[PDB]
Parts: sequence; structure tokens; C-alpha cells
Amino acid sequence: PNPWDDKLIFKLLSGLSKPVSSYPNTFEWQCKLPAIKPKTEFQLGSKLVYVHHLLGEGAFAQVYEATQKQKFVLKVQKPANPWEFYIGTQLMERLKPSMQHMFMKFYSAHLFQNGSVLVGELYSYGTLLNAINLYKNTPEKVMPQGLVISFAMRMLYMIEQVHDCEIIHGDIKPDNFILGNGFLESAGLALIDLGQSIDMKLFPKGTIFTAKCETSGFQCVEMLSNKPWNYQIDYFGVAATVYCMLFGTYMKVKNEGGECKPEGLFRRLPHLDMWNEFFHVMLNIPDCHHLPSLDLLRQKLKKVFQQHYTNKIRALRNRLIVLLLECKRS
Ligand SMILES: Nc1ncnc2c1ncn2[C@@H]1O[C@H](COP(=O)(O)OP(=O)(O)O)[C@@H](O)[C@H]1O
Ligand SMILES: [Cl-]
Ligand SMILES: [Mg+2]
Ligand SMILES: [Mg+2]
Repeated sequence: PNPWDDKLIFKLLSGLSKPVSSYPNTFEWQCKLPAIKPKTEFQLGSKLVYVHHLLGEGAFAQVYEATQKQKFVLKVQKPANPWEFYIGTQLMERLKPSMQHMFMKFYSAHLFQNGSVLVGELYSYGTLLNAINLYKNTPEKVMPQGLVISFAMRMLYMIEQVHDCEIIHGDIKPDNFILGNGFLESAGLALIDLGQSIDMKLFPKGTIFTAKCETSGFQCVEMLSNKPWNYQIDYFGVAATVYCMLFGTYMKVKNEGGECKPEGLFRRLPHLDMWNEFFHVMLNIPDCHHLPSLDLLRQKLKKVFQQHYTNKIRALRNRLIVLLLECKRS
């Protein structure tokens, strides 16, 4: 199967015992997607909504901040994307209530003839990618190890929960992580954008995929060698995200001695042995039946974190908060 095939996705959504159209918080309208703009009111079903400003632009969608006094977000996309609403609904259903804070809730979905509007939870302090870019514009240039390791551990923990729900995110990268006000109180880190996600419960047991991402660079290890894959795509995504935090550029992998490893000479990289082991396990998965333990991966990082950064993490996050606030004020 091609898990991103529009026909397959249509067939899957069509044959659900509980289709998206049946949800109490789904709203189907027989009209075009209304014009949405910053600083403008517009009718959304029974409720009138005021659109504040554009928060971010993804590969497909626009995400606006909005209010009815609680503020929320509107993810707008052409054509409609009921699939992301499905996945988001399943994820929050399958997740333990204590895990849901690490992800974005969808309050409702408004589906139109030519597009859709998903209403969901707001995270106020920008993407992880933006945080990385904020460090570029400082003398220290790169995020400090205390934060990088802390975020990395949270990422491993996050996808362990998602995979426990038998879901694949399918697009794990820096701009799909958001920081919220909880960070001011890796607590406020959240993983969003389930548009390309895969629900493995909709396929037979042990199903695998061969389909490849469009770009040669964003392809995981299995894709680059036409090998089959399922959950390994999220492992590669986490590894690539961590690599961006470390080096401020996207990860490109090479093959040496049958082993896959990131390029770059890894100069000026502290905890070298920790990261080599981290990238080794994440990028060298024997097969779909031998996925490395996400818990164990996190424990090894946690060992180094506890050894060096428990007393310093406080100042490190305060430093970042100042940069985030400076960014938000502008
Ligand atoms: N919950 C959120 N709070 C604030 N901004 C968000 C939120 N979700 C997404 N965004 C912003 O919108 C952008 C695109 O949304 P995303 O879900 O990635 O859609 P796409 O599938 O088009 O990438 C993100 O990169 C981010 O900047
Ligand atoms: Cl953790
Ligand atoms: Mg995105
Ligand atoms: Mg997306």
C-alpha cells in the first residue's frame, strides 16, 4: 500500500464504522471555504469567530490564532483534510489522559466543498525550528546541550506514546514541534501536524510500506535503499530533528561499512560518544520486527543529563524564555 495515496485514504475514511462525518464535532457545509484573513471576523457554523493573526505556514496549511475569551487555533487547508482530524481523534482516544498534553487536541472540524478548517489547541511560543533560528542570531549560535538533550528525551518519549497508539506521525521535523506557555512553567513541548500520519490499525498485522518521500534528503534510511518500513520513519525524523538542534542544518546520511551515519565531521560536538550511539541506534534498525527501545534510548541520554545539567537546566530555560518572549513581542 502507499500510505499517503489519496485514493487509499479516501477508501479508508469511507469504510470506517465511525466515519469522520459521524463525529458529534464534525460539521459539513455545502459551500466554498470562506475567505479567512488576519484581523477579520467570519462566520463558522453557528459561531462567529475573530481571526487575530497568522501564526505559521506549513507545507499545505495556514494556522491562525482566533477567539470566539480563551484563544485557539484554526488550521486551514485546500483541499479538505478530514484525515488529520481522524488521526487526531484516534490519537487522543488511544492515549492515556496523562499523555495528551504533549499533543494538540482538535476541538472540531468544519469541512467544506473545497477545503477544511480544523479548530484546535493553541501553543503560544513558536516552533522548535524558530527556537533554533533564535540561537543563530546570538553569540552562542547553537542551543545549549542541556536543552537539546532535554528536548531529545521528550521527543523519544513522545513518539513512544504515539507508537503505543499504533500511529505513525510520518513527518517529524523541527517546524512540527511547538513550544507553549507550559514551557514557562521540556514540559511545554508539543508535537503537531498529523496530516501525513498513518494509522496502522487500519492495515493488516505486520503491514509494511515501500513508498518514498518526494525529496531525496527527507527520505529515511529504508527509503534511500528501497527497503520496507513502518515505524522507522519516525525514528529517522527524531534523529533528523535532533541533528538540526545540534548543527542548525538538515541531516544528510552516508553509508560506511554497511552502517548508516550522519555526515559532518562532528567537530565541536560535546558528549560525542553519547550522540554517536544515539545516531547509530536510531539510523540502523535491523528490520520492522526489531525496533530499538525508545525507553532505553532515552535512559542513555538521561544518564548524561543527570551527570551534568540538573542544576543548570534552570538558567538554560530562562535564557530561552527571554529569547522566545523577545520573538513573541515582535
Ligand atoms: N497548535 C499550534 N499553535 C501555534 N502554531 C501552530 C500550531 N500548529 C501549527 N502551528 C503553526 O502552523 C504551521 C503549519 O502547521 P502544520 O500543522 O505543520 O500544517 P502543515 O501540515 O501544512 O505543515 C506550523 O509550522 C506552526 O508554525
Ligand atoms: Cl522525559
Ligand atoms: Mg508541518
Ligand atoms: Mg503536515
